[PDB]
Amino acid sequence: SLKHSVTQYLEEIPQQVQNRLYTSPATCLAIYRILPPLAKFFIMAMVFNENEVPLLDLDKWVNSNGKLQFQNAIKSMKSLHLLIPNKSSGTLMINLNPTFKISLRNALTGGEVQNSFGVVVEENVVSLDLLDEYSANKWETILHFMVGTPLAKIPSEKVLNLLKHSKLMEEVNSTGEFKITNEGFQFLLQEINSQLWTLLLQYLKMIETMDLVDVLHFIFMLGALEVGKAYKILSETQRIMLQDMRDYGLVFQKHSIFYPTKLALMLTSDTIPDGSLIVETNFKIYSYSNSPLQIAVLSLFVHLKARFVNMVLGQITRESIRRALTNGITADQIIAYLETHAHPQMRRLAEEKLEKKLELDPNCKEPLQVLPPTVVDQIRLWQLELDRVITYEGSLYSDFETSQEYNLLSKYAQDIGVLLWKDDKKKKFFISKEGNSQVLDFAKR
Amino acid sequence: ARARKGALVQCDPSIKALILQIDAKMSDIVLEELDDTHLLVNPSKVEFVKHELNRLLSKNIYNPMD
Amino acid sequence: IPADFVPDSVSGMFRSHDFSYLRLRPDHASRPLWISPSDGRIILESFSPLAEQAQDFLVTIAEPISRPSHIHEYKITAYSLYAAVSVGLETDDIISVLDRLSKVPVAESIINFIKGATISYGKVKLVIKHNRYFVETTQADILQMLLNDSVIGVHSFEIANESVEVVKKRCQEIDYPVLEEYDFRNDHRNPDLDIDLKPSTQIRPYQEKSLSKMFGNGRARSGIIVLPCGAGKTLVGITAACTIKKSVIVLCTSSVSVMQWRQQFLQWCTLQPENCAVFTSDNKEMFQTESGLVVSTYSMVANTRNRSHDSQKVMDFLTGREWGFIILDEVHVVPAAMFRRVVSTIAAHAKLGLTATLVREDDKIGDLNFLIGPKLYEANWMELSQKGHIANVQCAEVWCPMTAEFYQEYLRETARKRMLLYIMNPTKFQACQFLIQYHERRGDKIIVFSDNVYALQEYALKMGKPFIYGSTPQQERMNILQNFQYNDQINTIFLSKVGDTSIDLPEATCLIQISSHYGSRRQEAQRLGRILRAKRRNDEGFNAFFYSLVSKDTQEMYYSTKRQAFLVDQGYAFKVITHLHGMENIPNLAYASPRERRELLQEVLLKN
Ligand SMILES: [Mg+2]
Repeated sequence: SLKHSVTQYLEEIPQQVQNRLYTSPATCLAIYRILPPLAKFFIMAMVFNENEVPLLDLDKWVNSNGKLQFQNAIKSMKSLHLLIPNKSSGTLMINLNPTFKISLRNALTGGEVQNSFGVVVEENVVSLDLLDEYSANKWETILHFMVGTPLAKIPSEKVLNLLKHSKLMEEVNSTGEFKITNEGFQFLLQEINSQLWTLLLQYLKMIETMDLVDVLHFIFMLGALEVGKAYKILSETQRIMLQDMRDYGLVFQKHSIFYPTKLALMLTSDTIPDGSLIVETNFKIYSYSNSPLQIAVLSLFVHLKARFVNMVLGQITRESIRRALTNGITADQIIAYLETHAHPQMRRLAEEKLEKKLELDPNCKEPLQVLPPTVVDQIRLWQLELDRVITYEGSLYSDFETSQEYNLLSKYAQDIGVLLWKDDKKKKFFISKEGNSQVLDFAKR
Repeated sequence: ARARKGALVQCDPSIKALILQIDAKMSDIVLEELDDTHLLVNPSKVEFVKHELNRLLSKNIYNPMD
Repeated sequence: IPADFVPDSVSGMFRSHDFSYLRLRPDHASRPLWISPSDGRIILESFSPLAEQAQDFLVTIAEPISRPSHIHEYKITAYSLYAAVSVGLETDDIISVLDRLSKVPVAESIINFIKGATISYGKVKLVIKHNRYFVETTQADILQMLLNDSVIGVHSFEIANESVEVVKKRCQEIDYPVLEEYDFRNDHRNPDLDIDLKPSTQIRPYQEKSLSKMFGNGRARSGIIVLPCGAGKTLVGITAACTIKKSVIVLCTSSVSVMQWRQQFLQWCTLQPENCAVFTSDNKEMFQTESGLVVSTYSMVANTRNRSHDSQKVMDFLTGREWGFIILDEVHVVPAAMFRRVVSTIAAHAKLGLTATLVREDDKIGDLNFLIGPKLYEANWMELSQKGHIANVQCAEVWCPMTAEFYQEYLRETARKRMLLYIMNPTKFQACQFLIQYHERRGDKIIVFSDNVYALQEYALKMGKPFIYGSTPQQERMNILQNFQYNDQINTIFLSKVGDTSIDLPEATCLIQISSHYGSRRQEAQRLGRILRAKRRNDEGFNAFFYSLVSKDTQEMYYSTKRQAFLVDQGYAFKVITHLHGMENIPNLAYASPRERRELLQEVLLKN
């Protein structure tokens, strides 16, 4: 939902701010990369003939096989204020956003780009040994800080405030420490560019003027930039957030020139194998992956034993499992990490037996677990034995007259989120204390 | 004519009997019982009996592995 | 640490454990070996070249911790080092081989552990000159070190022959170990028992290797061999006797099993019962041939407090005759009080202890260091299972939900009577009723084990089915087993703590348990050994079933998991059966009536 979250934030952004964002070719290129192939086809079809088209022509062109994705593309196209659907002359005249259109046209023709590609200095240096290594150093420091092992190079103060204010790595000052939330463990499980998107989403959510379109345009040309070159130090807010993301380790800046590392391209797009972990009924780990980061993240929920060059070993204990469960880590998160670290031999055998049993029957008189459950279900039954309860504390009523208070003040209460427990035939249903706003008036009336 | 505040927990017969054992080794804490999946407890001592439930399964298994 | 090795930020939990300071050789690819410098725990890769060749020496010098599918776990121990140097494998050759097969430079801690595992082999030797322990040495050089120790009392001297058992331990701490390697061919004084076998018998290669274990030199090395159930261990012992060819006797603390090994012995061997004899609680008559066999029982030596003079004359006769070799069957019960006295009484020039499981409730299994010696051979359960030499078994655990009334009575019950109270849940009756319906629909032979003889009778009588416990008349017992085996119409049996052993039933294929002792890992494994010799083990589609009805919400969870972990160590995990299909599809559920549950609780209350 990453591009979906981006599109959602853009639709939250009001129409004229969006149109201000559609002014420049680099931003329009980034949004062009965001949109699905159908909407991309629509805008490239429209960009070279300036004719408002009725919707019925689009309906004639579209084969109904991709009609659902067509509707998704045009619904995003309309809600992003990028389409102008008006039923002029009775039929829905369709129009692409004109600022977006001309900026895409200039980007494609190589016309007026206003250095939205980048205000270049073009005094390039080596990036493998300076930029990549500085990026790796700073990002290693923040990754081990997000692991929880002590490390000297702490993050910056504004991103420390980001971790404090945000629900991501809650810096619990009563305990005095940063703490992994369940949202923090989801953040850990996220892809690298997903993590980048999470960081910028929280930072833009909390930052206020620091102009909003300055953030948007600057970030979009930051994604549009290339590697290993010097560039001119742009707006003032863009420059101060440029120095901020320099402190993030994103750019190697020599205090007007700056050298964007591999992370700009990582933000632009992504990139017995590495990370293929042999599961065991013995609950012993033969990982096909070794890093200090790997040991750092695996120590949170595994008793480990020793590190070799690719195979760091140890043992899963139920104490480690309960440690993870008490860390706020979801059992779903743990098992999701387990499919991210599955191994080819067991995968091949599971596929062969999957085809073998689907040749017999789909039911098989057993619960469904495609990966070998002897490592998994033993944890998963203990993971089923993790929570296994539910507690209501607060207001509670009982012994109703009839079912008059369950199909309209409990079904519509289900549509608004005010009750906690729904039991129609017991004549008792539990509500939250804060969610007593609109439960107890139609009960009175 | 009865609608009184209490902490209602969806429960099990076994942990219900454990709550009665809590009452046994220190009485008059838990208030009333509806069925095996509904008991009513002192809302002040909900966390007291939560940590006692924690030590209850600690006594149940205790999983040494040393 | 032979490195600088700035530690990882999370290497603190690698508490003397981050062994990456020692380098990786470029030969890490072909070689499989990683070495623990402190613990000595040894890593073996199953999908590596020459791992099959090196695993023999891995067993020879190290103990195997675990051998799963991918990466085997071993551990160097002084016991296995002593075994390897007793076989004869010198330190520099061993070091050269292990470093030639080691991915990494070898830890000098482990190297000097091997160097300190150097003994005075061939230097102390006890000879039994016709029931007279003459403790020779190969040189007078040993005598000067030995005389420093003063517990005692080329050169031999007087020792209390019972005190030999303790001074073997004493010489184990003072590190001059005696060896027992019989020169039977050079002992012309004992009469040889030249008995052969038939060519129709086929020795499996692991049995051949086991025979090679004590015959590295041809002298009869005395020690320990433990093999899985139904592996023809009787036949291996018969082969060992047929190649030793001297006067020899067989011991085991039972009667039915002992007479059936007498039958099996005289069946496959070429030795006539003229040379054989039997001595137990019933019959006490011996053979008078110069060489031969007295197959017998611990019963006739463990009790001398109250015996007939017939027993006295026979034990006098067998004590007077000096034997060459002895067989100690099911040796897991001998180190107790009246039981290891058989070792003190019997003087044979070679020993061997045998059992199905070398586990018990305590570490009296370490007494075999100074009782019966080192371990010579072992087989692998997964190896024989996938080779079809033993069965391929599905293991299952069945959690019975503990009902409310039995649960509250369980909480108000006293500690040692709580066990029967959780066992008497009617949900167990309902579940086993549906399971016996489903598996007799499947047509399976179903076996139930209970520690309580009365509860076993309760379940059998509720099912209207026969009962087998510890103290029943023998003719009733043979009637029931005759009906079950010979009669096809009789197929389901309820066994107990005398039916888990002392009888030979390879016919068992589906096994259930409901009760056992607190920590009876060994007795649990003896129960499971009944279906281990399920001979239908080579055809596809075979999967033997093991079940265990455990009442939930109990410390029976802890007890059952602690007992069944030994089988997991053998490689037998137990699948989950908590919610099952067909619980309601059976029309009748035993004490499904809440009033019936109350009446059953009333009955167990009245007994309580
Ligand atoms: Mg068997």
